[PDB]
Amino acid sequence: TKEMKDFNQTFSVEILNKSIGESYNALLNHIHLSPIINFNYKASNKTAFK
Amino acid sequence: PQVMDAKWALQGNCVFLEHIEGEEIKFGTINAENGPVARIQTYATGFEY
Repeated sequence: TKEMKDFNQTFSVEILNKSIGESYNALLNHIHLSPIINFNYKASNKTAFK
Repeated sequence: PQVMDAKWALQGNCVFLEHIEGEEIKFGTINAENGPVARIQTYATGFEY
């Protein structure tokens, strides 16, 4: 609400943009690294601790 | 003209109500008023000599 932005001293659109940016960067990391993690690796790829 | 024509004009109506946290504001209303009508007569006199 306009009242929440206008009356609340600490609230601002800057923190909302900060949250958007943080979640966006985390989304990019997830999109571009979860295919690597969630893949069902065959025995050919996998290497034991040995 | 023989008889004049009434003036017309529109007017908006609104009242400022208290708007507590996130409620719906009630709209206003428009209305029109018209003026009166006036007319003009004729008069004449003369002489013969």
